[PDB]
Formats: sequence, C-alpha cells, structure tokens
Amino acid sequence: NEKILIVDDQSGIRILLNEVFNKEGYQTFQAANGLQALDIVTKERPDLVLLDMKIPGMDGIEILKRMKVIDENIRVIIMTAYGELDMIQESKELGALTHFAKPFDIDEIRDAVKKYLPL
Amino acid sequence: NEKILIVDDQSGIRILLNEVFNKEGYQTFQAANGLQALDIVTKERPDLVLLDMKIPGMDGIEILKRMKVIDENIRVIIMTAYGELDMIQESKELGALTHFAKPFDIDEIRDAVKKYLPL
Amino acid sequence: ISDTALTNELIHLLGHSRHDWMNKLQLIKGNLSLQKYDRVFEMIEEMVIDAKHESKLSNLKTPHLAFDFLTFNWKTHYMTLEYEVLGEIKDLSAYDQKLAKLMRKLFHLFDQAVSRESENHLTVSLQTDHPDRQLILYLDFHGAFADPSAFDDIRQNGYEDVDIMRFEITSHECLIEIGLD
Amino acid sequence: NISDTALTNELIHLLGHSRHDWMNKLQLIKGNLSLQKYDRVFEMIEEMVIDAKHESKLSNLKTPHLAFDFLTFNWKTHYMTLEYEVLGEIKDLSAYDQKLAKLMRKLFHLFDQAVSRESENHLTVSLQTDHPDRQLILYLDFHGAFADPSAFDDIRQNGYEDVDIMRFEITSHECLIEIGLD
Ligand SMILES: [Mg+2]
Ligand SMILES: [Mg+2]
Repeated sequence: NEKILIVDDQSGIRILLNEVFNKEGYQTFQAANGLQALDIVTKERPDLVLLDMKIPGMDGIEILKRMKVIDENIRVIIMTAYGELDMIQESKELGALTHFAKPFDIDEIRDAVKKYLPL
Repeated sequence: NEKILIVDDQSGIRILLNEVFNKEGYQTFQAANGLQALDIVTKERPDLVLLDMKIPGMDGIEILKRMKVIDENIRVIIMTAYGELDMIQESKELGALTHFAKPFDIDEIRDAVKKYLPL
Repeated sequence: ISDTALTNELIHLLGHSRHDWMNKLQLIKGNLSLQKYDRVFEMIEEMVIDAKHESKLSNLKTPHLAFDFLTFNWKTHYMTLEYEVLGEIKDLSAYDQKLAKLMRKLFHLFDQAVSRESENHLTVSLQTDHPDRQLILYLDFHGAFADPSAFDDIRQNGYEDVDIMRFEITSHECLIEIGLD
Repeated sequence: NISDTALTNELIHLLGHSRHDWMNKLQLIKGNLSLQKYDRVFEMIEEMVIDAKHESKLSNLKTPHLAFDFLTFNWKTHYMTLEYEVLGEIKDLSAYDQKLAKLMRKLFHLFDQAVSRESENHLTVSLQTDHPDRQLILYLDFHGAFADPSAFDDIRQNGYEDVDIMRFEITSHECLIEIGLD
C-alpha cells in the first residue's frame, strides 16, 4: 500500500524504474511532466516521489514547492544531471531528501528508497 | 596463419576486434598510429588491414597510400564515421575493399575479412 | 577559436548533449541490470539511427535548420522533436532559411495549441527524393490541443509559396504534408 | 531569436565529433556485449560516466576558454591523447582562464614538437581545487616517447609569467609538471 510516483519525461527510464519497484511490493504511479505529477500527488497522495529535475517545460524546483504546498510530508528524491550543485541545494533547502545524478546505479535506488520507505 | 592488422586509436576497439579474430584462427596485430601501422606492414606483411580513418595524428588516407606503396596488393577494410561519403570514395579509389561505419556488427566484419582474404 | 560569449555557448550546448547521452547510458545500464540483453541491443540500434539522421541533416548544407532541430529539445518547449531525413543527401542550402523559417512558424503555432499536461511529441520528416516536388515536409504530432483553433489561419490561407498538401487534425494527432519547389 | 551564423556552423561541426565519439563508445559496449563479456561493459560504462563528470566539472569552473580548449582537443590534430580530471569540487576560476588557457596551448605545442610520433603518447592534466595555499594547482602527467625533449628546455630555464612551475621533470618515457596558482 506504499505509493511511489515516477516523474521523468523519458518513457524508457520511467518504464524501467517502474518495473524495478513494480517488483518490491510497491504500487507505482508514473507521469511525464509536472502538471500531471501534481494531480497524482494531489489525488493519490504518494509517499516518495522521484522527480526528474530537467524536464523541458517544467521547473522541477517549482513543482517541488507546489508538491509541498499540497502535502509537505511529501518525501521527494530528485534525479539530477551531475554538477547542478545550486539546484540540488536550493532543492534540499526546499525540503528534499537526496539527489541522485544520472546515470545512477539501478541498485541503490531500490535500496535507498527502501531505507527511506519501508514496506 | 593468416595475418590481420588492426589500426584504431582506441584500445577497446582493438582488444575487441582481435579478441574476435584470434577466435577465428588468425594472427592479430595492433596499431595505434599510422607509423606503427606502416612498420608492421613492412615487417609482418599482413594479408588484411582494418584501418580506422579518424585516428588523430596521421591522416587515414595518407597511410593508405603509404601502405600500398609498400604492398601494391595490400588488402584494406576502412572503418569510417557515418556520413563521410567523400572519404569512402577517395580511399576506395586508392584500393579500399569496403567500409564499415561505427558502430558495426562484429559479425559482418568477420564475413568481411573472409570475403576479401584471398585464396 | 574564440569570442567568450560564443565559447560559453558551445560549452553550454555540449552540456545538454552530455545529459542526453547520460540518460541513454541510464537506459543501457538499467536494462543491463534487469538482464534484458535483447532490449539493450534493441536500444543501441535505435541510438545508431537517431545519430544516423542527425548526421544526414548536418550534411544538407542547411546549417540554420540543423541548428534549430539539434537544439529544440534543449529549450523550454511543450513538446519533443524527433526528426528524420528520408532520401539521400542533397545540397539544399538554397532552401535553408525558407525551411528554417517555415519550421519556426509551425513550431510556435504548435507551442500555442498544445495542451501542457499532455506528453506532446512531434516528428518532422525531410524528404529529399520526391519525383514531382524538390522537397516535401511531413509533420506527425500526438498529444493534446488546448487551442486547436490556432492552426486556423494557415489552414485556409497557406503560408508563402509552399504548397501545404495536407493538414489533418483530430483529438490528439495532427498530420501535415507540405511540399516545396 | 535568430541564431548567430557561426554558432550555427560550429555547433554542428562539434556535435558531429561528439557523435562519433559516442558511436565509438557504442561500439565498445555492443561489441563486448555480444561477446557476452557482460560485466566489463559495466566497467566500461562507469569509465564513461567518470569522464563526463569532469567534462561537467571543468565546465562549471567559470573558465570557458580552458574548457572549450580541453573538450575539443582530441577533435583537432595533436599527437598525444588528452585526459583531464578536476579534483576537489568546483570554484570560480574566472581570473585564471586566459592564463591557464594561454599557458596550456603553449605547453601542448611543445609536446607536439617534443614527442615521437610512433609511440602512444598520453597526457593527463589535473586541476586541483583542494590545497592549503595555491588556489589552484595544475598537474601534467605524461608518458610516451620524445624525439626532442629539448624543446622543453627553455621554459624550463625561463619559466612562464607570474606562475611558479614547481616540479618539471622529463624522463625517457614520461614527464611530470606541477604549476601552482595563488
Ligand atoms: Mg528528462
Ligand atoms: Mg577512432
């Protein structure tokens, strides 16, 4: 009954990450842009959200706030491009857990989302 | 007993290419630059050469000329970069048997040395 | 090679290209882990075909159009572009600006018609081998329209001396065939 | 907005190089993946991931000139291979650009004139941002072979502007150079 929302503009990885948790007893919700993500956060109220920070059309750092203006309890893990140190800070300074720069080891994400979201 | 010279500046492509030709019953020879290449063509007089044309330092079309100045019957397959039409035809007129752009199917490369390795 | 602004610009674009490849290494190692070796191979080839088109487009002696397509997704748009070149490479330099401009016009009509919740994708195909026209342009879109009534002007009333051969638009798709001479 | 007409031609050119390099990486992977050399590929990939990491690092050093220089190095005609790390995460080295960039090109020219052209010459440059005094320290670790190591003796016997060439030793097949900036 643990909800996870995947928010990347690339299907592949979105499908990938899914299948990953789609295994460890997690109900998974996908999404391709911020406008969709909210509605899901808003409607299905996820536990953890893995948010891609460089999606054309969205200021992840913006939907990050909104996402918290909707449920600050919200547990959000940002996926970033390596070297975006300011975005990471401002973000972790907004209320996030830990960034994960792509291409991240498929291992530690399930691991890390576990020690962050026991099921 | 059939000699093959691999001329590519990148180790991986070299190690690979031969970790392929040895297993096909061949005598491999590697070369990182035109000069090393020419020498081998002088001392080990190989039956077929695999020539990378995007090797910095020496121009792949100058070492082709030179390779042939040594052996008028030298047999060379060029490994090019996609879209460089003009190079394929320049080195074809200089006696190049065929070309393979990267990446390639390591299996039609084999069929290649096999199709041009004289009786 | 210089001008510090220009230099800062190339450094910046090469950074975008870098992320794209990292995403790809993400798809490669991701499946590489779930032991789906036949997909990895599958992807890689798709990769070699996209790269194969980028190249072609970079060889039509049409720099202003190539630069627009190669950078389009690195800018804040509401849809993603996928382009392909159908036919052999020709010297369409005599068409660079016309195309580049026409594409700009179609490009924003779209960014002012598409919904912003939908996952919008647009495929542009540049054919260099048509027997009757010197060049036809195909646009295939899928998504959602907020203001579909934006394509109105160009539907009845075309655009310049380009024969807009077909322009269909349904609930989530849009087909356009434009011919050039 | 209408793009500059050089940016246009210099992006396409450059991306055409990066494309090919990215195709050479796909050759290593797909090739070695077909050989079912399964985990080497993992090795190879991280190998790639790392590089990109410095590509980004160098970039965020606010030294566009040194960077563009280093990134396009292997797309030009030199006789050694360049590899560059950025050790100690990013500072603002804007004052240092034009100097390092001007100095490096010099050095690079020297190597092109000093190294033999039959050997596999590989040069590694390291930018260090973590060090008690010396805002930044440049390391040059080169190995290969020289046909005129004597092209270095001069800057060796004269130095370069307001920079202190700390260590600078040329052996038979390698070379170590340390340059501090404070
Ligand atoms: Mg993304
Ligand atoms: Mg090469």
